[PDB]
Amino acid sequence: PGGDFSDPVTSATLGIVQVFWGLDKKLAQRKHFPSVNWLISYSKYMRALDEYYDKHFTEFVPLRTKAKEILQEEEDLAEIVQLVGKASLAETDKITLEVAKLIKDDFLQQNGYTPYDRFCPFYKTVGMLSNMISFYDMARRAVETTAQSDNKITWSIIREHMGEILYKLSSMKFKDPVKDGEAKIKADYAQLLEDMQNAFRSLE
Amino acid sequence: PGGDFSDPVTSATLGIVQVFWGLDKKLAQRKHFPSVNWLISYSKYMRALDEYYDKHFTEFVPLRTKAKEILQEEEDLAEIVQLVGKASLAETDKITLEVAKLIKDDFLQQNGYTPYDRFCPFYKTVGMLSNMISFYDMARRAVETTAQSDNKITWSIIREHMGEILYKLSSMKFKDPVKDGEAKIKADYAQLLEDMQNAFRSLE
Amino acid sequence: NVAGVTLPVFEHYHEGTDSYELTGLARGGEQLAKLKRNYAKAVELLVELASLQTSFVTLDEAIKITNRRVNAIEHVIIPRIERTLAYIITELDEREREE
Amino acid sequence: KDRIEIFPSRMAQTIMKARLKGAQTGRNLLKKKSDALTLRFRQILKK
Amino acid sequence: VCLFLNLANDPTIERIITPRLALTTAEFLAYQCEKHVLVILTDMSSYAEALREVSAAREEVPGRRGFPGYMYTDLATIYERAGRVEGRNGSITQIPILTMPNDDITHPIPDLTGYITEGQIYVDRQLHNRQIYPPINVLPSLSRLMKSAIGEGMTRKDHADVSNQLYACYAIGKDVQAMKAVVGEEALTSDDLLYLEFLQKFEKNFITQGPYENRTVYETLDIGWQLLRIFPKEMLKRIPQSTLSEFYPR
Amino acid sequence: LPILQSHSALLENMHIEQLARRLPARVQGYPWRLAYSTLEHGTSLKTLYRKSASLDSPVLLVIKDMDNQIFGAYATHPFRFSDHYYGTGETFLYTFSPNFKVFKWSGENSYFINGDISSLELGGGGGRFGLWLDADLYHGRSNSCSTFNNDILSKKEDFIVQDLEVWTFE
Amino acid sequence: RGKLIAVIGDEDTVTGFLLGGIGELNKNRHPNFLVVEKDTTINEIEDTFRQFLNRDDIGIILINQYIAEMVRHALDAHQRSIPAVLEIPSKEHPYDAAKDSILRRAKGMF
Repeated sequence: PGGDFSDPVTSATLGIVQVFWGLDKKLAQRKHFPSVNWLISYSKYMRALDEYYDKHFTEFVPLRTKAKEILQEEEDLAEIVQLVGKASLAETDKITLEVAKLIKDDFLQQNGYTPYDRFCPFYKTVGMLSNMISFYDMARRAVETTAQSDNKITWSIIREHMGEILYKLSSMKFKDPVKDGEAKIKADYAQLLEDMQNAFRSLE
Repeated sequence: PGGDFSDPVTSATLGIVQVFWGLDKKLAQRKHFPSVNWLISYSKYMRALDEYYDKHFTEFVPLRTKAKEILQEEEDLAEIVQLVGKASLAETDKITLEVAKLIKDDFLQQNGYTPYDRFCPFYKTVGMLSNMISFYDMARRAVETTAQSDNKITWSIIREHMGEILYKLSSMKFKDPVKDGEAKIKADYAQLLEDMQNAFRSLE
Repeated sequence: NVAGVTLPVFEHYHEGTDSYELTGLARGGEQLAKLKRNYAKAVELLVELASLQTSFVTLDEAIKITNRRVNAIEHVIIPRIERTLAYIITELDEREREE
Repeated sequence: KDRIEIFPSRMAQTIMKARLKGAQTGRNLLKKKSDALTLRFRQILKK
Repeated sequence: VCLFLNLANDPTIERIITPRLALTTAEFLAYQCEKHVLVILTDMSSYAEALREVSAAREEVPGRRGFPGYMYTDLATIYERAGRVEGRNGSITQIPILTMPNDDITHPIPDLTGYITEGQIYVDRQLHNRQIYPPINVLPSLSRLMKSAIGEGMTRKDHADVSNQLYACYAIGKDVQAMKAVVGEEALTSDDLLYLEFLQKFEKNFITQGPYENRTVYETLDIGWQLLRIFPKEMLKRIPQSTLSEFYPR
Repeated sequence: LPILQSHSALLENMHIEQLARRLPARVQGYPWRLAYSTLEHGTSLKTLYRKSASLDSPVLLVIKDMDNQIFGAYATHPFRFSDHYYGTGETFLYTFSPNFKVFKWSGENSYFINGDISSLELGGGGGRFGLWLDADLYHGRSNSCSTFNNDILSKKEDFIVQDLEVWTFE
Repeated sequence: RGKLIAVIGDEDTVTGFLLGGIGELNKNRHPNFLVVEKDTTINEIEDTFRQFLNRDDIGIILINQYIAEMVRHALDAHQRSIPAVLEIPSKEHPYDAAKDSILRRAKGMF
């Protein structure tokens, strides 16, 4: 009733269900889809599934943790920028908001009526996340690796050198599980990994 | 709950009781034992003790009135200290703040684990306060009496030429109703009155 | 950009070309060269004072703007929220008493 | 005028508690902004 | 350990019985068999959710927020089956785990429990989303008996000092982290940068522990010093100079 | 014989004498100023860099490990973050074992000093750091490197710092 | 493009800063300075001051404190953050802080 998770059916359900997918009116109001709030949702099953992921997708658990951290650090930075503006943020924080925008708009957003996006296999899913967080670690590394240096890397310097990489990263959602084989999608995403690393070498 | 007096039992209790000794976590965190917040606290029995004090302690109602005023003035002056710093205050305000600090730290506060403060008799209490306020009135006299003069008295001159009186005033708490006779305590307090009067006469 | 606010300031920039190089060539040039240094040094201190003034003016507005927002939060927005919360608690308890 | 007039509900209690934390946080952030600028301003006055 | 399970689909009166059943065993182990005991109750909110049903089964009118009026006494008759006793070595501690409905400390289940029990430990969604585990928030948490739990002979002499200092540094660290977000890194003082470095290392080494790392009190205090030694000796103002001279050296 | 110092040290008076006999003539006979210490200042690599960044002089690193061994390096330049190996050929590694022993530059490579936010290091030759320290100044490492042909200098290849100092000449 | 300083003052004060290298003519022939002859009307100074503070190229103005006290109305009326205005002493005239507009705007100054 009224969208309020204090409701007795919600409260009783949340005491029993191991997974909750809290769809949020704010995300719906912005027409973000599928509108799942990644701060109030939860899944207890990670404790078990870490064994399956460590057998079949060894990179995934680190990536999942780094995703959650970026997504939570976005909320802190957002609430301060909403009063102080962007000028107080360090370059790491500008990068954290940049990759959080990529995660929230190009990884976590998904359209239910687009043929290439209607469903996403896990091979595509882990690849997209792996590249966005690899970009985060490398872009953040470029700033931190130039602390106290004669020239310091910045979000603007990154945006200038890496613009093609940002377009390619946001474009990863367009790879089609029907017309593209999973090995092809993975090979294309591996080319984006090499493209990122070579483009980061032009900064460093 | 949370200190909110609108709570029905608390609200009705403050409605019915004639005295509230408002203990405060802030004062306890500063170790200001007994940690009673003198701004929030009150007694409605002041009138009812006039008969007692007029017989036994005829000066004490003036002293109590002055003490609360001095402490209240320091709380107002602290806003000016935050706005424009201690240096900007008038000499009368600065000596009021210094004396209010002396009253706060060496009269309101009391270390109940020490032999000298484990208990504190009423005659002791009156004599301590009498000295602090007699000092205030004579210090303030010298300041105000040297308004518009060539050489004007200030708290720093009082601390330079008679800071021994400030030290003695702070020391008056150590007097012991077991090892010192009541007459001996009263005589030492009367000696500090004579000492301060002669010290003030050296300035004005 | 300290505390999220742009404070303008000035840099003293020297372009080398003395448009008065030959002045007093016939007489007085030894003392005119000293005079050039004196006022050049003064211009540096004045560019500092101008920078301090631009900062002063910008800060005196920005501090007033900030304190006005803080006081509006402290004496408008928080009071509306607090009275609204107390009202909600009251009307929830009215529904609870009806039930 | 005196109140926000969100309609009395557990929803409104949730939202108003979050608004209070938001407003107290915003007060403290803008107070920190003011103090930082005030310190710089007092340095500028002396300079 | 003794383990009592009541499942979500076990019939609701068995959920009322289970706490009393467990405490009856704890009373036997402690007060007849001299054992020390820690009783852990996993979700007192699911128990409050049972008192609702049994009270409705008696046709009793629902009290405050639809819980039984006597819920204070009933939780007391659960929680106060605890303490040491005269002439027994035995001792029952309790740690009631308690799901605050809607995250609200004003809700009757946490509210009544806060009235009956000498502390609280808050688990925090802010820390859990950061993947800090265990996500205990050390600011709003308080053990009201701490100063009698710990000290010389009982643990280590420094412990009561270190806990006050760690709280102060974590609190000032959080205050500085909020300041950094406002002023930018270059506006921080050297002292602020110390509190911020302490904050970072404290969440990533003191709070963070993982599900199987059984740190003794001694290992926890050594981690406390491994962080507090980041500061200059004189910044550690809550600790006595004697304690610093005896433990700040490596 | 030994120089004067502004304060106490990890070093003994006999250590100061043995150092003064082996230091460069640019710094021999100067009184010593503490640049940084884990005793006198906050224990971290960031604090070390922050204190040292005001300097523009040669400096002496000193370490006592948890095995009580005294060792370190003489450096021609202050410890700082660096994009590259920096410092010059008068730089050397040393230990007391039990007497002073010194390892001057081999001439083989530029790998004198490097500084990072994550670590401070000296020497090179693949993974052979002649000295290495973590961001806490807690863990450290030392192995024989072609820059100095050094011994292990600490009691073990991997060690924990008991305490660290840096000194400058003034 | 950068900015220029402008000057209002007596012959010596202007001469001094000109040899400090300050002096320039804009492409429209307009100077960045005004020598105040005793014969100059205060309204001409005020117009020049308004022209300097309203101009795009002038980033700073210097004014002799004695003249600053004569033009004081327009001087204290100017409060735009961009063109900074400094009240300066001169050989027969008051000291650097005498009745200064910034000191009178300030609260925390001694």
